[PDB]
Amino acid sequence: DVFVLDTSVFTNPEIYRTFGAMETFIHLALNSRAEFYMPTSVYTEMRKIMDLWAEFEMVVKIRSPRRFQLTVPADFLYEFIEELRYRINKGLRIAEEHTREASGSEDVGKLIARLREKYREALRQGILDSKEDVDVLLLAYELDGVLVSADEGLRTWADKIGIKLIDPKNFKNILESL
Amino acid sequence: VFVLDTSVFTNPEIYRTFRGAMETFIHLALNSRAEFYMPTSVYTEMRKIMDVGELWAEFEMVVKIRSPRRFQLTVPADFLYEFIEELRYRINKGLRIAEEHTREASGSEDVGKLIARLREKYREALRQGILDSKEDVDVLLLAYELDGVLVSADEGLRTWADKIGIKLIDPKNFKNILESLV
Amino acid sequence: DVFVLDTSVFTNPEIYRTFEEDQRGAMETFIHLALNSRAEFYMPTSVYTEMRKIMDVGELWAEFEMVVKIRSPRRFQLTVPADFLYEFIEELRYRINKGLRIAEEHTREASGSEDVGKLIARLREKYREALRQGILDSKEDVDVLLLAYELDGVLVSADEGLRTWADKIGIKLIDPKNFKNILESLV
Amino acid sequence: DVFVLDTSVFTNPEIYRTFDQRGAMETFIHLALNSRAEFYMPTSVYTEMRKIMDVGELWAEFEMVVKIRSPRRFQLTVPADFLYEFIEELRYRINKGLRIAEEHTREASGSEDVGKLIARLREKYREALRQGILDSKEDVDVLLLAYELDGVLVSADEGLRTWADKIGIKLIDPKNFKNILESLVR
Amino acid sequence: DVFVLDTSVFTNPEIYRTFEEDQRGAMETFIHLALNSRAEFYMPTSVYTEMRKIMDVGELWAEFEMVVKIRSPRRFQLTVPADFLYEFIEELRYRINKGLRIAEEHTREASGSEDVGKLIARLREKYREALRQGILDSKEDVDVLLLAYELDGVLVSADEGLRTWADKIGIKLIDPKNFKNILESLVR
Amino acid sequence: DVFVLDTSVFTNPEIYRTFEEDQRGAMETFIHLALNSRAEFYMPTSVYTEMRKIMDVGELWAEFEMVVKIRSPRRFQLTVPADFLYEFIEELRYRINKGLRIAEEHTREASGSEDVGKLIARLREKYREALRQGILDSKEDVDVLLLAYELDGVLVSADEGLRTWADKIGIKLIDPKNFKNILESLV
Amino acid sequence: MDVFVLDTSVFTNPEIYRTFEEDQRGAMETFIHLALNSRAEFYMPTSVYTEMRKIMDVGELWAEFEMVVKIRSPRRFQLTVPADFLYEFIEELRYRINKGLRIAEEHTREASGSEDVGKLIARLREKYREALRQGILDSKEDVDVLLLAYELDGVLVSADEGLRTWADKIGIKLIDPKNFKNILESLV
RNA sequence: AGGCGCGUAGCUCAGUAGGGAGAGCGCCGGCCCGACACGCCGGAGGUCGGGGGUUCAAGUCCCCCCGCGCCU
Repeated sequence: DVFVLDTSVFTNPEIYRTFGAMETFIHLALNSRAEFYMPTSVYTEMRKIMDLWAEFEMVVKIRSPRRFQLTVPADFLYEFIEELRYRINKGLRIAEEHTREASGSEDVGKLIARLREKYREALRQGILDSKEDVDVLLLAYELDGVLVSADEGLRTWADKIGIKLIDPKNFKNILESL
Repeated sequence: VFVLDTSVFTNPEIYRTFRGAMETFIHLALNSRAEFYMPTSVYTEMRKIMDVGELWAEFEMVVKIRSPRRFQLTVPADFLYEFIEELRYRINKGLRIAEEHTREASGSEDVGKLIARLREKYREALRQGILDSKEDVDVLLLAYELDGVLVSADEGLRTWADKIGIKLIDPKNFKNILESLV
Repeated sequence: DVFVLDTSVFTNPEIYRTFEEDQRGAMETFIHLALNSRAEFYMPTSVYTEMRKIMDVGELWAEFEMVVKIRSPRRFQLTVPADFLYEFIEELRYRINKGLRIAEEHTREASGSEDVGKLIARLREKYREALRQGILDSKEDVDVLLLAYELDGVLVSADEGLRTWADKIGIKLIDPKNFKNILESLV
Repeated sequence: DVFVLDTSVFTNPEIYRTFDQRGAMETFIHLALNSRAEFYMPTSVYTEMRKIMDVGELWAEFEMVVKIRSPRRFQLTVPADFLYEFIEELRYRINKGLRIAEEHTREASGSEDVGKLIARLREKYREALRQGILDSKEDVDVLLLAYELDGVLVSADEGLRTWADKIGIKLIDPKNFKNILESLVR
Repeated sequence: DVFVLDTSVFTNPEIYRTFEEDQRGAMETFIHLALNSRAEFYMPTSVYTEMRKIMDVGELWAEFEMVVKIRSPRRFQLTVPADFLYEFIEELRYRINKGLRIAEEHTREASGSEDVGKLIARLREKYREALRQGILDSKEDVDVLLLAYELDGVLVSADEGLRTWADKIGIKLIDPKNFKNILESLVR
Repeated sequence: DVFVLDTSVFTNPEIYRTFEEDQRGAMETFIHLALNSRAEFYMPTSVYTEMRKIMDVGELWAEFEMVVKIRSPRRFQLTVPADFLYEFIEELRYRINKGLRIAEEHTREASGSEDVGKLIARLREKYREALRQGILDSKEDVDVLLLAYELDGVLVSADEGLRTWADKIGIKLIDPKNFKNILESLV
Repeated sequence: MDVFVLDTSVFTNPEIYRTFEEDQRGAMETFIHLALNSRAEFYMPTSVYTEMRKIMDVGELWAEFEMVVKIRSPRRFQLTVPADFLYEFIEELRYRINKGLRIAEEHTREASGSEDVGKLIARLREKYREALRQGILDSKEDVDVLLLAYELDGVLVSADEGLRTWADKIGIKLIDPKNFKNILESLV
């Protein structure tokens, strides 16, 4: 199986505990005859995030999204655009509440982190956040492989697009059982 | 095959370019030997944001209110990637704007101005230059499926239609365009 | 253009109040304005039989069968998107659960209640509201939907479930209340 | 050999008898890993299968042999007569259910008993509205995933069987699936 | 605009009764109202030949050939759904079994009966009812069905088999008792 | 290679006599020949149901499903020539008239003669030979025809009516007495 | 609106031109008046027209026959016929050829014993011609009539049993040649 | 998700090579008795739940569908 693993399954506390952890993963991921194939943009974003790397690049092939030959359903974009309005409005309401709180009391160093967390939770959790996730979705919908990841939005979009999903907390056990 | 939108009739500028603008548009389209297709969502939004009266029963005989049939359409993945990148950039910009507004609100005693400024910044950073309403996506899909001209006024809709591959038009000359083809 | 008619176009009180003022005269004015306007009007045979079994206009059915082309949707050469069936079943399961729950509440209320005909009427009305409003309730609505789909015509209906599920397919929809005015202008 | 699976394969008592649910999962996996077949259960069916029963740590090994994915309904189509027949029979049942509710309420009027009669009404309503026809969207997912893959539908749900037959889906006897996997492995 | 005519339009005791009195003259007024409506009236050649074999009016055929376009369906360029033939065969099996049952009961009744000629007549009537009423029986029916299907025309017949299978196949049906009034309103 | 199987392949004495003996080893050896053939055998669901009604082995049906694929012919996407229906209806009319003649002859011979018990059996034989021998006589046969037509597969059946009406469609036919030897070398 | 594709048998076969004014020549002139007034569109293929001018002959009447009846080839390069049509044609031709051979054998054997070949030659000619060329397409003229009626979707007017029979198998509108006079008369 | 059992007179139930539509209990006409009671007889007492097949013959055997329940 061509497992299309994203960065959420490679660099994350839950991902690392379930599967530093790169060596313990590659102990059996390169085995079991499963040709993992990660996106190239996902690899670049992971490298920008955090990081033997040349050996980890010798198992999962960093391929291109190949969006030229790929097409997306119209409903798959309508459902994204419908949730985008709700997420943006929730973020705007959170910002308005933060401004109202700052009007009365003044704590910049405590309000800035809270506002950043609220924005990142209400506008980047539960939906496709970046282009590095759309690339993974397109690669999975093109290679017809597994879509091991941990993002709720990525999983709920891959399920709505027809991609196959395998439990991230079970990816290590699945790879070790094949 | 002109895929109309709400901007072509809700905007006072486009209406004045032509209850009178609707009648003139109906009379022009009913004799221009042309097809007009307005999505059901966009038409519902326009009818809930307009009260033209006595012309909704004549625009139905000129325009064709129908859904873009998203079940059969297939948007290119390149447009999705471009929209995702633009949305991520706009989300980062909106978060930065919200942080700046929160920082600036410390020294201000009138929330009625800071909140309004934040709302204006958000409605132009996260809802301009990209598709924002489901009606816009419906218009784009209806134009792409029927291979028509996405007559509208929003810049984000025009940019998305150009990226997808749908031929665009100019609302300024839209009345002139329908006048020549009549 | 092609107008796919329905039973609600001739049976709904408001629809035959915009169509003249009497239900019999409504269909006669429909014949008057549909023999004109140079348009094509279609109704499924099942819908036609149900509508003819609801009301009886007599000798006007002869003039009615002319302009309205009564025929089956030709479902063998027709197809429906799978997402449509998915969404219909998803809504239907919820409405079935709602109907079962309201039946339970009505039974528990009638346990101690004295008057029973009133509660039986309440159960009937609430059940037909919770299970036959908002979706495709009969295969007559399905026939109207499919005839509109294959003809690329405008589904003329006052039923809200029919209009909703025609929109979710991609069928052109008209506003039933003013349909006489889309008809009067065409002539 | 592509085998689209349902909840009923591991939810029905007789089907895992012809295989304990925990042991049945393991024997099915044993026979499915080396069957050289392609087992495809839908994602919504998988979610409801997780919700009805929980098996300890066997989901991890379940997930790779039994591929889990959505039917991809945007590229699939269903015959018009299929929906026509479904909604005709659906109307029929809905009516039957209304009559059952009327019967139970009118006989509950002079009975004073509700604790057993509510259960009887539940059973009659479920029998008259959800047995022999497609009820959940999970059934539709199994149907369409077998239709797209030209799949063998393995299910103990008689409604799923009789409505997959109307589509053209290769149907199988769920009581023979284990001894089918036997011969397939051999 | 396109009406496909069966034999019942001019031979059934009721349809010609609506048009006029008696089989003759009814077809005459039908012609009067048919060359006046601009519609395209059609009937298959087999149906025409068998109808002429049933009713043998004289010179009326001369002006009848002008209006009704006698024409066999182009069955080579026509197709019928698989489910249509499936349903036809499935129902016909039941009808054949019913006819066999009727035959057995009539044989057993005649085993102890004296007026065997009238028993034979009743067996004839019951067999004809059980095997040919409510279903397409002759190739005339199939020819009418295909002629209406290919032309996208309006089938006019008082045969319940014709109507109930034209409905299954997708042909615009019409009430044969109102078709004279339809001709009048098409003229006017 | 695709073979669309009938009921006669494993129920009619001649074919299952070529396919070994006892009719229970027949299916066993058939499946055998089918396993190492890569020949994609098929059977319609209705024919399989009638098979299970007529014959019942037990645990051989366990391995019957692995080689033979049972599914409906997908009649919604299939079409049949109009001339086929025309010919079928005309021949069926002839056979119905012959059956009525047989009935009205046996009634007359019951009028005068005796022993109606064997007379009924003779009437049954003559009627079922006049109406069902040499023509399509069940929807199972129609399903076999349609599944062979859609798949462009080989129709294996000793029914003379099935072969005769499959030839008129364009279905690759085969001698049912040679299917075993066909299967032997196809390995 | 209505187009008739004429044949040679229309004005050559005794009965058909006897429906018009008598004699093969006056019937032509009366048909000319009736067809000119009808405002229809009559046609006949070129080969059939040549066989007309050869088998029959009039002077200064074809100068008027050229106008109403439009003589042209059926334009056969843009036309097709069903495969089953040719299949049935050659199937029937095989039987006719075998029967003609048997007739020839029987007449040779009759001439063997009876030395009266003078009338036997005529009898054999009549039987052979009836055996292979009666009631079937037997000349490219008939094929041209068929194809000109098929391309125009017109009314085939002919007294030939074979031409009508084989036009019925392809979907050509047919008429009774013995009232075709009155098809035109009431049409005017 | 399915499984089993039973629908037979007014009630409760037997019946099977597939060769009868019954028993007990009811109701009436008889009958000892003034007459009802008891006994003693008989008559009335059928969609064998429905449809489809097979048979010479079906409540019986096969298929499907309803109802009643028990169901785990």
